[PDB]
Amino acid sequence: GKGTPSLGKRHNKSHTLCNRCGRRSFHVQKKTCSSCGYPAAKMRSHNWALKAKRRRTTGTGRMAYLKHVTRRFKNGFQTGVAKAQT
Amino acid sequence: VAENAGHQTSAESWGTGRAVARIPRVGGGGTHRSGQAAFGNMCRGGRMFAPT
Amino acid sequence: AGVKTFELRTKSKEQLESQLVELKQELATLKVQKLQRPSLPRIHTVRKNIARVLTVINLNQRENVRAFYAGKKYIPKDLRAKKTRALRRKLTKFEASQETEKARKQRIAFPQRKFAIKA
Amino acid sequence: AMKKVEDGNTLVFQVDIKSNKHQIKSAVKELYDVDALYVNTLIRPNGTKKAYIRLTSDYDALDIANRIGYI
Amino acid sequence: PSQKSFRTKQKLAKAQKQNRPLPQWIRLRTDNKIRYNAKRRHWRRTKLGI
Amino acid sequence: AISKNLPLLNNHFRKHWQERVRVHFDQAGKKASRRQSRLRKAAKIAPRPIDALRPVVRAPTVKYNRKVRAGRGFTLAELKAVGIAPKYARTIGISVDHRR
RNA sequence: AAACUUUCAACAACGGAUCUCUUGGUUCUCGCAUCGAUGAAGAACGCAGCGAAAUGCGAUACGUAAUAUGAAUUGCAGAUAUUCGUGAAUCAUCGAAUCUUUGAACGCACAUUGCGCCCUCUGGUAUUCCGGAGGGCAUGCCUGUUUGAGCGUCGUUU
RNA sequence: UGCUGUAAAGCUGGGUCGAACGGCCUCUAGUGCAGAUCUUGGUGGUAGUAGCAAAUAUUCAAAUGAGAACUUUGAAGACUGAAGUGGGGAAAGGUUCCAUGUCAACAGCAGUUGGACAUGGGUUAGUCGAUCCUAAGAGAUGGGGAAGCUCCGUUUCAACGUGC
RNA sequence: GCGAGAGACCGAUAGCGAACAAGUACAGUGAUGGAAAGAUGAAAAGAACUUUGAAAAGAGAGUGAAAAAGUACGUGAAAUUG
RNA sequence: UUGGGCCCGGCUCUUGUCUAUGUUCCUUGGAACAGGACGUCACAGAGGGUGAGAAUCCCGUGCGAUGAGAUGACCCGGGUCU
Ligand SMILES: [Zn+2]
Repeated sequence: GKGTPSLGKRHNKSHTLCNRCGRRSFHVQKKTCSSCGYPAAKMRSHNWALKAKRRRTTGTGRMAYLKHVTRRFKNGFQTGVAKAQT
Repeated sequence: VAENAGHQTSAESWGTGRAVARIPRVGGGGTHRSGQAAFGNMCRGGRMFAPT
Repeated sequence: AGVKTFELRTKSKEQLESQLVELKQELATLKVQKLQRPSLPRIHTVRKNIARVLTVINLNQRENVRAFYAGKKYIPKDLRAKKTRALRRKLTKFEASQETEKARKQRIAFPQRKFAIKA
Repeated sequence: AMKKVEDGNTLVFQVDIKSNKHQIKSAVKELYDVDALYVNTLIRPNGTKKAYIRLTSDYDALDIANRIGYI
Repeated sequence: PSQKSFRTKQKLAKAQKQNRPLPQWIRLRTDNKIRYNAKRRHWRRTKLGI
Repeated sequence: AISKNLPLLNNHFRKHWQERVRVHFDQAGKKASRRQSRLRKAAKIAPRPIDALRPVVRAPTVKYNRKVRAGRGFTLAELKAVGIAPKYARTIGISVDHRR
């Protein structure tokens, strides 16, 4: 009865949604995310999982602030406003 | 070619006794890639013989 | 295309807040009519008008704070330069150009000469 | 929703998800100059908040609905 | 269950709104390639994993 | 593994050598950029020469006694003999070596 | 002899090879140095006149300002939209802003949209209770300020 | 349709087709398949075959509909037989709920029916739960280890009240 | 990372896993695993209308250079089949 | 032998604007961007688009010219004030 009968007793989630990465890897009893390592300050990442770095890294989200650093750098980090031509 | 082309898989040979060739195969389930051959120059999606 | 931003910049605090209230009741009235039209493109115009009046109110209040803090040693951090974290930690021009009196005497005593050869 | 405006003297509004019954009661007073007997709220299956606002007997909810303009 | 958290119920609201057919006026746009919504989900077939 | 009358070889390729293969595809590009850097440096300070005057010294070891080559800088005694201070000499295109 | 089986050809199927393309990939070279507590990278949830996704954005939500430019957008619809012009469209440019809930993530807590406390204003007959608005309260370390502790200790007076 | 070559193959008639391609002198290589229980994709014979046989059991009529063994209604015959095939809940699911429309796919026959498909609607709390308490336990701080990721410890060798 | 220029490179089973709403769909409690999928036509001109059918469709017709291009879309091999 | 501050230039970087010559005739074709004839420009016969292989139809290419913004104790040339 270790197959089909035992598979009927699965109604207790070991993991729930993580607050940092939202992935359902937050171990309830350990209070740790198996994916991002939350609540540790650093993000969980390993050099033996290079494909895992691809899945969650810079560029996989919005880059809502790094989008524009190149364009601000190219203008010398301007302060002020543009002047209307005469 | 890319140094890792055809080698971005965790494929493992099923061994003998399962009526299939001993080529490494993709693990897991739920996708059609699962159980498919990998790493071989004869395999679709493997790396070429003697990559350039 | 709604209100003109240069006309808004010539108004006082009371006139801008008064127009914001009028725009919000217009948007509220449109959302009631949207229940029956139901396609009502004018909602887009009023929504961007609210954004403009809110923008002009915010900008006007920000030069007032800028004028208050002009020349002061300490100003709010949102009115400071926002280059990068690293560029803010960098030495200022005055600090970077600091020099010991020993080093200033040697620089002055032996400047790089300008010369040529074959004469 | 319109059966409540007529029978139960109740106005039904979509409301911001972050607002509570104290803020909803104030808002209808400021927007429509009407006193709420109570505010019953509800978060809908689509993720928006619905408020059942019953007015005191001083106000006729059907008259208020016409004034807003959806009946 | 009937007893659910707000965070759970908020994920179930988004899952309902993403489970709609393609609006038909989108197929008339120029250089349009989407013929149907390819991310449909039936409750009995594929589970949300929430 | 050892067959025929052949020389015995020492091919040191038992480590992960292929991760440390430097192929100089950029030889011509580096030549050109090096020339451009050299032009920019020259045009910055013209007509002042780009090269400091270097001494002439004997190459060390019994194998290179016969040869003589450019040193690093003129000694303090040599500059003393021509009446130039080392601090001053460094500013008129003369190289100094306190060690020789 | 039919039927049936097999072979071949024509046409029709099944299937997607072949050929030809290619806003993709791969490799080489050249140039540059710019993330974050002034809150990053990432996550969640939202936002369009009619949108599920992708893309963009944040309750100012497929965007606001500004500069430039100069008549579109377009699948349909529609101006309390525009045309010898402060003027259509435009992530063209971009220097001003907005930037939900979070996240190193900072009042405490978090499988909870849980629970405080301080300041100013405001509503309810209120320094104390209840409600609302705005502004605040993390840790280590440095410099300084103030208030202190210790017969650690100096001076003086019985 | 034939011709040439021992051959690998080359050329050609007819049909189809629609945007590039070849001969020769050389260069170059990811260059020739029948096999590898080869790889991926596709297709057969088997074969209209095995089979679609547990849970007592269905029938008549009318309505609807193009179409009714299977939908609806009526009449009957039955069963579960209160440790139920009844009426609720916890976990888990997540809109499957309800109305209207609806049958391409799915419901291994069928289908006018459906937990399917499409469009809408729907969950109202001072008193029911959560929220609060502590349980086994988990775990910051002061400290002590550890190169470090971090480990120990839970008032602990602490000047510990955001006191009333 | 940002910005460029290239190649005796690959040409959709190749080249990155991804030329496409690709780290997507989907699987797994989890760490992780991880596809398939490009091509009508110059232009939708994406077949008005009549007729048979409950309908899907079919037959006429129509557009087009071509329907021996009808979205089950260039060409359309073989296995297999009428 | 010799200090410091500004103002205009140059250099460096970014960016705006501006530029030669057929769409002449015949044939095929749905379309000429194909073939033929006559040409033109070329410091431009790179590349792309447009109904088929387009220097000459369009964008560009080549040649330069001319504005705007920046930037630099630690680049130089002039001024100018101490
Ligand atoms: Zn996580």
